[PDB]
Parts: sequence; structure tokens; C-alpha cells
Amino acid sequence: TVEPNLHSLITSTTHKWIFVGGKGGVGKTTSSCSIAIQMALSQPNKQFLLISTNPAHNLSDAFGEKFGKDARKVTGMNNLSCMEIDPSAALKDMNDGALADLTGSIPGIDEALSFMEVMKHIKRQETFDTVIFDTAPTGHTLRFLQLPNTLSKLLEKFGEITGKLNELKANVETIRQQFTDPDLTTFVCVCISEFLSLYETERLIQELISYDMDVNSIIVNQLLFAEHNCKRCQARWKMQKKYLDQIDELYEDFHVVKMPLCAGEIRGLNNLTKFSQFLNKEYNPITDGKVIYELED
Amino acid sequence: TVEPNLHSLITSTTHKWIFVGGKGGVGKTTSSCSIAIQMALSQPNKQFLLISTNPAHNLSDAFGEKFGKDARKVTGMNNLSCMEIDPSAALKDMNDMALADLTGSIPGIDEALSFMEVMKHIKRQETFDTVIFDTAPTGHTLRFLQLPNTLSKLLEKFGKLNELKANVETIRQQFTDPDLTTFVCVCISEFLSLYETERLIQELISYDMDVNSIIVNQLLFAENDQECKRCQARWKMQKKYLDQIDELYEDFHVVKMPLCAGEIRGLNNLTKFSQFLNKEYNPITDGKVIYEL
Amino acid sequence: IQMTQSPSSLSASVGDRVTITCRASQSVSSAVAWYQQKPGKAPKLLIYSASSLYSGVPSRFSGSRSGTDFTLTISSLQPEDFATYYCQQYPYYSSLITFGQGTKVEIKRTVAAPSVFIFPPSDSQLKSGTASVVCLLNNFYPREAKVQWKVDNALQSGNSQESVTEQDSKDSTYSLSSTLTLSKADYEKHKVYACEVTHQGLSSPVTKSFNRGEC
Amino acid sequence: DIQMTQSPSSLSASVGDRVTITCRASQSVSSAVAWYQQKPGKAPKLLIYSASSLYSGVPSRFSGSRSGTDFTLTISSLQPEDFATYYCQQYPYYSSLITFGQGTKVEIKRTVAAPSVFIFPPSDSQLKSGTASVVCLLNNFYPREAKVQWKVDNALQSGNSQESVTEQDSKDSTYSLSSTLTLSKADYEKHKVYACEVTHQGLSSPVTKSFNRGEC
Amino acid sequence: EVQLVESGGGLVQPGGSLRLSCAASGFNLYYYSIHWVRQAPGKGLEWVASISPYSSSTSYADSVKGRFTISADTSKNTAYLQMNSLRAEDTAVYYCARGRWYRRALDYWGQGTLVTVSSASTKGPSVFPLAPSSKSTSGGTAALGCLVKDYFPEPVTVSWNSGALTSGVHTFPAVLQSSGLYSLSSVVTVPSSSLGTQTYICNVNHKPSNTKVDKKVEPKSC
Amino acid sequence: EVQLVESGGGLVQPGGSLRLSCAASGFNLYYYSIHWVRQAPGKGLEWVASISPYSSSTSYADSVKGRFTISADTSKNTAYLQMNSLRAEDTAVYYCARGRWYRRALDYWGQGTLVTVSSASTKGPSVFPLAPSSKGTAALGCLVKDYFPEPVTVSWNSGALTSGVHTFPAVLQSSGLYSLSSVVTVPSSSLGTQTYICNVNHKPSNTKVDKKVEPKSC
Ligand SMILES: Nc1ncnc2c1ncn2[C@@H]1O[C@H](COP(=O)(O)OP(=O)(O)OP(=O)(O)O)[C@@H](O)[C@H]1O
Ligand SMILES: Nc1ncnc2c1ncn2[C@@H]1O[C@H](COP(=O)(O)OP(=O)(O)OP(=O)(O)O)[C@@H](O)[C@H]1O
Ligand SMILES: [Mg+2]
Ligand SMILES: [Mg+2]
Ligand SMILES: [Zn+2]
Repeated sequence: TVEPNLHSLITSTTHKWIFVGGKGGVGKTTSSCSIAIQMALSQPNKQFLLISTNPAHNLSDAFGEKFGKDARKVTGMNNLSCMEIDPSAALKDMNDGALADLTGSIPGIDEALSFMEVMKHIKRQETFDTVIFDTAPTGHTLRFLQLPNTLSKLLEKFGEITGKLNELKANVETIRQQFTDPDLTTFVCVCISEFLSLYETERLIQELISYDMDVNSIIVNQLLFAEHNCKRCQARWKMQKKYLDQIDELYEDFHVVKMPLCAGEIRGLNNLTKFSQFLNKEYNPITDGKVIYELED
Repeated sequence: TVEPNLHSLITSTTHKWIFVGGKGGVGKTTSSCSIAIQMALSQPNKQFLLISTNPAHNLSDAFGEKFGKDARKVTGMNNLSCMEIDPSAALKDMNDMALADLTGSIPGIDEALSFMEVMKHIKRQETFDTVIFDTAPTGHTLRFLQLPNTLSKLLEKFGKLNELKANVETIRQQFTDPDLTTFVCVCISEFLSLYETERLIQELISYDMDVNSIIVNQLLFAENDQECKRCQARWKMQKKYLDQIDELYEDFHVVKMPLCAGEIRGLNNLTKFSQFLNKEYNPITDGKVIYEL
Repeated sequence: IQMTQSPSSLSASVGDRVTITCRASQSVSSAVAWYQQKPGKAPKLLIYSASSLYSGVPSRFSGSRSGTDFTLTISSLQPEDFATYYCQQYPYYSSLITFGQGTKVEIKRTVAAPSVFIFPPSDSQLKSGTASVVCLLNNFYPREAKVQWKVDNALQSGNSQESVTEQDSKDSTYSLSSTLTLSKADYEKHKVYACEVTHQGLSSPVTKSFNRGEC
Repeated sequence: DIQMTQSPSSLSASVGDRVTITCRASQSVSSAVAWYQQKPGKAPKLLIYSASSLYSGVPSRFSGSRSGTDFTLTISSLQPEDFATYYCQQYPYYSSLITFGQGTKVEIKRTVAAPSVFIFPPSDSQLKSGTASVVCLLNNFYPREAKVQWKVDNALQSGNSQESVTEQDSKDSTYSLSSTLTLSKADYEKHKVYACEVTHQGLSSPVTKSFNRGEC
Repeated sequence: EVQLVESGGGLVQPGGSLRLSCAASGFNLYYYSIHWVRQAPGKGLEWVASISPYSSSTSYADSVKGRFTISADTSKNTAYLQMNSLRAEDTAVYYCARGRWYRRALDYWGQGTLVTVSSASTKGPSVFPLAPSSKSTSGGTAALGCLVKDYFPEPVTVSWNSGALTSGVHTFPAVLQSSGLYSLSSVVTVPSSSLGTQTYICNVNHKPSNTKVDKKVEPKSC
Repeated sequence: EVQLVESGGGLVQPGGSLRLSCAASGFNLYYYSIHWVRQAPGKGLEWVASISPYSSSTSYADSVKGRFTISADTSKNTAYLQMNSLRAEDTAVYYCARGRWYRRALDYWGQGTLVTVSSASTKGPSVFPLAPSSKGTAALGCLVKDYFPEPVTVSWNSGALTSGVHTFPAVLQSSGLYSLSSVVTVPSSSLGTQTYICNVNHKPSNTKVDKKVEPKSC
């Protein structure tokens, strides 16, 4: 009895870590903003942080206001804040600078400073009630989620081959168990109904399950819903519906949320807000088909 | 010299390193596969390698054959080979010749094993004539390309080690040589793509990476279409930004690619799409090809 | 995880409603499939996802689910439907595929007592060093029957093997051969060789026997 | 180091005339060039971008063209509201820098008119305050180009005079000019003869106004 | 049309190795999953191995886990089953079947390939008569037949009077004897009156040994 | 409708600091670039700084590099120019302009704000007569010397005499003070019979001077 929406998640009062991910270009940033907006509107008494773990940030471009290492409120909302981690500035901040910049260019520093962001938030609880992650594409996001488990094993052996580390050692374990708690942490997969997206999404979900990451929600984005004389739209819709049936069959225990390809561009608090409502209440192509042209330009 | 095609690059005989990158979902893999095919077809006398530096590989999905850490020829081609580096398998291999799984799960390892592939490839030349890189999305490709500059600075201050330091400098000078290395940006004519592509090209130039080719992918060309409320609306949006791209990048090769009605997968359909990287796509003439997949 | 299918066998007639069930040890959602196999041939897919009819399969085949209980139904059995059926689970959380024990659907007919025959080992075989004694149960139904070898009134166990034919296409009965194997030495030690047949069609067990070398 | 050399610094034209202003880039900047119009005391207006593209709302008489590192602004048929100063501007891709030309002032063409010249000695009032200003007036002349030289006892002066010129008169399109020689009361009382020599194209040889110190 | 074809089945010694192949046509093997399911004589279906080339994933039944390895060569569109440390228990028909990435139900099957694990050597059968009783008539008519004993490998086909006598004939399924050799009986019921007047010859042709036998079956000479 | 409004301009001493604001309306400052362009008296346009919020990038002319800092506040849709270590050379009208990602041409400009860098304090002018020579037309006028700041307004006969008048643009002297002359040409016959008084009003110092301008009594 898994409704085709994220209503249970949007109105969830237990989730503390919500990951939004998937193949590149499927709509991770657009979806993670929509989820963040919906939770913020649905639960006005709780504070929400939307962090981008993708090095090439798109949160600022999406809302139209500049974000940085320090969490700032989203203009027009009272309980949603964004954060785009800057490897360069952040390292300059901790040092206080050429060599600092040099360490800042090393691969992995992005996931490390992100984990460090998570880690300092847990210390805060022991701020924001829930944290949504606009993750990088599949490949590097997995390594990030492996970071708790990787640090835990690495840490004890570190101790040996070598007090402050022991406190650190407890915190990593705390993160490790919360990411494996279905009530606390979940991963929302975004995808499009295309051939190359199917196999990577499946491949992503399986690997996430092997990490004990809870995943029960799939957003199928950029759907045409064409069904009346356009050759390309009908051809591509014919393609989309076929794979859409295959997804519904494989993921019958999942929340499979279907989102339309809008005629306008989803930008600003308003259009994101106007789009996100279809993550809460399912999109009806016959009824709500007008909303795809009502986007402000 | 600014022709809206990659004919000059496909028939290039000096380039040894070709990077294909850009924002996610714009079509890096499809384009990097298409470029590799065109070069292979244009230069029968040369062997070409197509490496994927993206951890979530799509070369196998795109061609329909399993590739791995060991380079394999593409079925149906005599001079084109792909390689999908697998971090877990590679590290166990290094251990069995001379902790490995853990280091294989550490963030950045993918960029490290990619550079090692490049680094050991250079050692071989001192083999494939040209190597095409299907890079990861904008954020992490930058980390990878900074690695030569990064390793040099880290390595020199730290102090066979000299031979390694010599190899890094060799890569560093070759990646900054416009005749040897270039970066091809792929993008779509959409707002969020406009600012990330620009941001990426500017950062690449600061690394002394040559970039003079931009692929604008998934264009509708609706006015040229058979003849729709949404398509004309989205093309109207695409054409607006497309004019802006033409204006800003007048020094670049701006190659425009149509949104096909079929799916570009397998050697045949990839080839048929790749031809539009050599001779520009004419919506009035070549409009039938988008349904022949 | 286990898939417990039932029954192991069932007898039915053309036009009958036949029902075969499979219980999953855990919840497998709807990840269950049904197959039909005739002897010597590869299995055919009938139903997937518990209740979805595979393409080209006759409509008399039907699948359904209730919790961990799964049911294969044939609305009106046809002559070509006599065969063995298998359920199969493919739950998402597991890489493993597991089959049920199978259900053999045989043709129902009226009780028929087996006519029994015993065959002493020929002289030709004895020259080679071994001795086979054969007991034949011919054209009986149902399939269940009990054969016991008695040598000089002593019970035998573990030195006999049974083989049964498929149902006869003309009269739908079974036949059974039981072969008692002795060395020529043990064979020539004892005199009386008897085969006792217990079947529902007999109003008490039948015993055919012979004495060694009495023509 | 990158430069945009604009020429000329000034040019005279009449209504209906075709006007041409050029700007040469020191390096190749491709087509990344824009043209602006500015009237005195007001902010510049964008006329052309990308070397030859006419900005929205700009009259079609304005036109741009490019040939290598040379860029040209053209006014097909000059109108009265077109008299002003124009600036070329480059914004090449490779550079974060924006560099402007020196500017081109477009003035109204007229017939040559000789300057009537006047010299003014320092007042008794000013000398009491400690300083001495001598003013030479060039009144209602055209074109603007003219040479004024202060000769104190037939000696040439440098660094102690400042010129100020009015905008073109709205009635007759002529200029007027003041040259002011400032000396301390001490240095002023050293020499006797103060002469201003005016050279202009409208005059049949230089005109010289002068006076002697304390000659009423 | 979609089809799979097994090959490689044959005779190997216990502890030995044998490599099976499953060649696919009508579909590209990379985007699909391939599964091996075996069936021992008289037993049910047993999944043994599966592979998804698209996800680099493989899985095995515990019975074959350390011994079997499943693989695929996408260039030639073929999957393989590498079997080592074979045991008698592994003797069975090996099917390969196809699965879908979204539906791990098996929709296309090969014809199957036979794997026989035994140290037994190729050997022709001995045929002995099951002579009809002259007087008994143990319920109904009279029974007689042929015992075809100690042969390998399978199969054996039996006839009667060069095919003229088919009515009343029952050829039992072969039995694997403890010696490692097979045996089966072919029986027939005939009229008691026709016992001395009619000749009965069973025809036993074991192809794998090229031995063909015709055995006349008469009553007991008292 | 797009418009920009500069503010913050004023008088500061050399070496001092000053912060300008450029408030935008009609467009989102994030997706565009904003530029400061200044114009010293009688000179051309000089770009000083640029900021692109969308690419976290800023740029400066070497003439102001390290002294000026440009920034933007997207929440209030406003840009700023922080000027430190100011010098007399920095004196100019400061414009702000936009600013496109695909076109670094400046399409919208503010009205401009005046920045004056000088150690000079407010001071009223001294007015001296430019007396007509005793021997057709005659030229006479007033020398308005040593005042600050701008501007100064001059009249003739309380506004009655406007024809033939030439009031020159002020000049910045080496002292840091301004000076200008206002002259007028009249009939030589009217020299002794008609009175000429120039009226100079320097508001910033509240000084009004009326100086009668007659020839020299020999
Ligand atoms: N439902 C939709 N309708 C119309 N356009 C969309 C929709 N969803 C996303 N887009 C557009 O498609 C592009 C890709 O969306 P988006 O940026 O969110 O993908 P992404 O997952 O965040 O990419 P990346 O891998 O770089 O992080 C964007 O320009 C976005 O505006
Ligand atoms: N011209 C086109 N027409 C139609 N479909 C296309 C076209 N180009 C790419 N696609 C499809 O859109 C999807 C995105 O393309 P693609 O995978 O190549 O982008 P990508 O940059 O490599 O993604 P990623 O960031 O994850 O690496 C693919 O499924 C691809 O098949
Ligand atoms: Mg994104
Ligand atoms: Mg890709
Ligand atoms: Zn359409």
C-alpha cells in the first residue's frame, strides 16, 4: 500500500538525514529543493537545512540567491536554509595561504568537508531538525555514504599504527548507525524514464541496499504524459511508458513518484514551490496538466 | 577557424589527450562515444582509446558490451577500444602482485586510479595514439585535471621519487599544450546549464587547459519540425539561450545536436549520430535521421 | 527462505478445477512465478508477479496471492495440461532463486488391481556371476503400491530397486518392476523366492513366488 | 597593457553629414566591442554591442563594423541630438578587464571665426591679498583649435597658466576661451610687460594684447 | 526470435571439470540476466547460478557455490558455466534461461544439456530373458520380457518382433545401479495359447557401444 | 523596468574610506554582472571593478586593486563599492552598470554619484574685477578665486544682463581650490554711463558678493 508520493516523508517527524541522488541530469537539484520546500511548508515548527554535496553547486542558481559555507535562510521562507560548501574558502577559514589552497584541490576534499558538515551537526544535536542533501551524481555520492563505515574501520587501526580521536571515534559510529536507521535516514532516488537511467538507478539502489541505506522512494522525472499529433513527443512518450511499466513492476514496494516535464523553467522559490506540490499529491495529467504552463518566467 | 563542427579535431593528428566533460545529463558519454567513433572512422591507421573517469560508468551501457580495467576493442570496430576502471578490482590486483578495499572506498580514489592510468600510459609511450576521456560531471573532473598541478606542488615540497616527479611534470606540460590536449564541453540550451558551463570553461582556462569546442546537445529545432504546445515552448526557450551562446563563444566551435526520437545506444545508432560532429546538422535536410534509430 | 508447494501430486479429470498452492517462508511481495513442465522438455512460464498472465498462455491458467500464500489455478483442466507444475520466487532483497517441490498432475481413473508376475533369473545370467529376480506389477491404479521381497520367508531391504512407467496413454494405468539382486552364491543358498504386492485394489496382499530350479 | 586607441579625439560635422569614429585594439579581441554615447553631466548610453549589433531602441542611423583590430562607429545622417562624446569599449573573452577608449567629441561644424582678444591686469584688490592673476580672453571663435602664449618681457611662460573653454554657444556655435596666468605678488612685480599672443586660423597673423605693470 | 542454446554437456569423472555454454540470439545478453537451472533424474528444478552482466552481479546456490562459476562473453553473446570438483550428485540436465532486469522470472529456456558424472566406462548391456510361465497366467494373460543389464551410458531402446508387437508393452525407465551401471526391463503380456506358437524377440540397441542384440524369449524347458 | 541607483558619494580626505551602494530594481542581481565606472573631471570613462555573483567572481583595475572591494547582497538586490586609501586621483563621478553573463556590455547605468577626495575645507571665494581697458565692443568681467567646494553661480546686474555673458567652467588649482571667470562684452560708449555688477553666490559657504566693475581711475 505504497502511495505514489512522498507525503509520508514530507510529513515525517523522525527523519534527520534525507539523501537525494541519482544519475546526472535526472533532476536531483530540482527534486531536493522541492522536498526541502515541502517539508518546510508542511512542518513550520522545524528548521530545515539543504546542503549540496555536489562540487558544482546548483542551489544558488536554482533559487537565484548566493549561498556559501555559512547556512543562510532562503528568501521567502522562514524555516529553510541552504548551504553550498566551498572547499577553497572553508579551508582558508580553518587555517586562520597557498599551501592551504593546495590541500583544497586534492580529490575527495569535497566529500570530506561534507562529512565534516554532517559530523559537526551531530555534535550540535548532542540547529536544524532535518538535513536534506542535494548529492553529486551516483559515483561520488556512494563513496560519501561509505565514509562513515570507512572512517570507523580506518580509525581503530589508525589509533594503533600511530584521546581526541576516541571522541571522534564515537561520533563516526553515531553517524554510522543513524544512516542505517530507516526512521532516521533515507535515500530518495531520482531518475528519468530512459534506458541508460534504468540500469544505473537499479545499480545504485542495489548498492545502497548493500550499505543498509533505506531506499523506498523513486522519483521518475521529466515525463511527457503525451496521451496529440506530434511525432517526437509520441515516439518518446511511447518509449517512456514502456520503461515506466518496468519500473512499477520491479519496485512495487517503493514509493514511485511520477513528475511531468514542465514547459517552463523551474526557477525561484515560486516555481519550485508550484512544482513541489506534486511530490505531496500525485500529478494528474488530465487535471493538473495546466500547471506545466503556469510557471512564471 | 571557428566552424560549427569538430571536423578539425576528428581529423587531428597531434592530439593525444581529448577530454569530454560538462554538467550532468547534458550528454558527455554519448558525445565522447561519438567523438571516439568519428576519429576511429576518420583515421583507420590510428588506434583510439576511450576511457571513462566517471565512477558510474556508462560505456558498457552505451555500447552494450562489458568493459573493465583492461582495455577491450569495441565490437564492430577495428581501432576503437574502451576502458572502465574498476577501483575495487584494481586495488586487490595491486596487492596480489606485491587495507586495499578500504583505500578503494576512500573518496578521490577514482580520480587517483584514472591519473594512474594516464601516468602509466605516458610511461608506455616513452600503446594508443589518442585517448578520449569520458569524464565525470563538472565538479570532480576539475579535481582530476588539477591533479598534475596539485601533485607537483605537494611532491616537490615533500622531497625513483625523482622519476615520479619527472612523470608528473611530463603530464603537466602535455595537458597545457593546446596541440596535444583539449577539453570539449557538452551542454544543453537550458538556464541551469548556462551558468555551470560558463563557470567550467572559465576555470579550465585558468588551469591552462585548451577549450575551443562546445557541444550544444538535445536541441529540439521545433520550428523545423514536422508539426505541439510544449515543444514550441521549450524550443522557444532553447532558441533564446542558443542565441546567447553563439554570441559569447564566437571563438569556439559551437556544434549543435538534435534531440533524437529514438535512443542512441549500440555501435550503429551511436555512429549515425556521431556523423553530425563532423558535418553540421541541418534540420531542414537531415531531419529524417532523428526517427531512423 | 523456503517455498513449500502442495500437493506433491494430485489426481484430476478433464474439466476439473485444479488448485496448487505454494507458501513462502517469508514475505516475497508478489515476486512469484509459475511454470509447467512436461517430461523431457524445458519448463514454460505461465504466470509472473503472482497474478500476471504471461503472453500466449491460455486463460485457463491463473495465478493469485494472499500474503505468503500463492495459488495456481486451472479453471477447466485440458488433456494437454497433465504435467508437473513449479512455483518460483524471485524477491527483490535476495539474489537467490528458489523453486517449489513441484506438483504432478496425473489423470484420474478407477481403481485397478495390479496383475503380478515373478521371473526367476535365467541360466545365462547365473553363468556371469550374479542373479536378478524380477517382480512385475502390471496396469494398476492408483500409483501407490508396496512390494516386499521374501527369500525363504526372510524380509529383504536395500537390495532391490523399483522403476515405474508413466501413465499409459490408452488406459492411464501404471506398471512397476521390482528387481531383487543377489550374488549367484546367495541365490543358490535359499530355495523360496516370493514377491508380496500390497495395493488398494487388492482385498489383501497378493504373493507370487517360485522355488529355485523347479521349471 | 591592453589598449583601445580611439580617433579622433574630436571631429566637426554638420546636420545630415555622415560621421565616422574609429577604435583600434592593441590585440585581437574578436568582436567583443561596444560603443557608447555620453552627453555632459549625464551617464553613457549603450549604442552597439558585439562590434556591429545595434542595441534596442538605438536609431538605425547608428551602425557598427569591424575589420581586424579596427572598429568603426557610423552615423548615417547626423541629427542635432547626436552631438556629444563617444567611447569605444572592449570586453574580450580571455580577459576579466574592461578597457575604454579616450573618447571622441562630436562638435557642430561652422565657418571659421576669428577670436576677438582681451587681456586683463590683476586688480589692486587682489594684489593686496598677495597674489596676481592675469586673464586673456578669446571670445566667440571657431574652430576650437588655437594657441595662446604668455610672454612676460618677451619671455615664454610654462606651468603658471590654465585654460578654460566654454561649450559651443547655442546661438552661433562658437567657442570662448579664458587663459589665466597666476603669479605671486613678488614675481609679478619683477617683470613689467605682460603680453598674451593669440594664434588662430581665422586671424591673418597672431594677435597680441599686452599691458605694462602699473600703467593704469 | 528469442532463443538460448546449451552445449558442453558430456561425460566427466567425479572430481573433474566441465564447461557449459549458453549461446543467445534474438536479444543482447548485456541488458538481460542469464540463469542456470538443473534437474537431476527424477528430481525437481534447482536453480544453481544467475548472472547480470549489466550490474556485474552474480549469485549461486550453496550446493555449487564454491565449485561453480558463471560468466559471460558479451562480444560473442554467450554465457558460460564453469564446473569444478564435480560430484555424482551434480549429474543432471542443465538448462539456461533468461531473466529481465525488472522481472527475474524465467521466460526463455534452452533445450537443456546433459551432464553425467561417473567413473563408469562405456559398456554394452547383457540381455537376459524374463521367461513366461507355461501354466501360471498370474492374473489375466501371461507376462514375459527382457532384462537389459549393466550398460553405460544412457540410453537404451528396446523393441519387440522388429516393431510388430507394441500392444501390451511396458519398457521401464532405466535404473542407476550401485555398480554405476544402468539396467532396465522391457516386459509384455501376451495370450497363453500363443506361447508355443508365437516367437518373441526383444531388440536392444545400445548406440554408445554399437552393440545390437535380438533375444528370443521362450518358456522353461522342463 | 530595469534601473540602478547609486548612493554614498561625498567628501572625504586623502587616505580615507568611503562605501558606495548600487541598488537595483527590475532584475535579479544574481544572474547578472555589476560594474563600477568612474569619470574624473574632463576625462574619459575608467572601469574600476566588476562582480559576478553567479560565478563568485570579482575583478579590479590595477589602479584601484587592493584599495577597493566590490560586493553584492542578493537578498537586498544591491551592490557595493568599498573604497579605502582614497587619493585625489580617485575624485570622479562614480557610475554603476549591468552586466550580462553572455555580454559584458553595459546596458543600464545609474545616474552617477560624486566622490570628492581632498583635504580642502569649505571656503568662500574672493571676487576681483576684470576692468575694461580705457582705450567697437569691450570686454569686462569678474574673477571668482579660491573657493570650495563646487559650485559657484554668477550673475550680471541681478540677472538683467544675460546676452553676451560667458561664465567659464571652474578650474581646480594646485592649491586644491577652484576658480573661474565670468566675462561679458558691451558697447564701449556705455562704459562710463552704465553700471555693471556681477552677483556671485557661493551657497556652501553662504557668501554673496556684489562687485561693481568700473575702469581704472588714472
Ligand atoms: N520536471 C522538469 N521539467 C522541466 N524541466 C526540468 C524538470 N526537472 C529538471 N529540469 C531541468 O533539467 C535540468 C536538469 O535538472 P537538474 O539540475 O535538477 O538535474 P541534476 O540532477 O541536479 O544534475 P546534476 O548531476 O548536475 O547535479 C535543469 O535545467 C532543470 O531545470
Ligand atoms: N541527442 C540526443 N537525443 C536523444 N537522446 C539523447 C541525446 N543525447 C543524449 N541522450 C540521452 O539522454 C541521456 C543523457 O545522455 P548522457 O548519458 O550521454 O549524458 P551524460 O553527461 O554522459 O550523463 P552523466 O553526467 O551521468 O555522465 C541518455 O540516456 C542519452 O541516451
Ligand atoms: Mg544537481
Ligand atoms: Mg556520462
Ligand atoms: Zn512535441
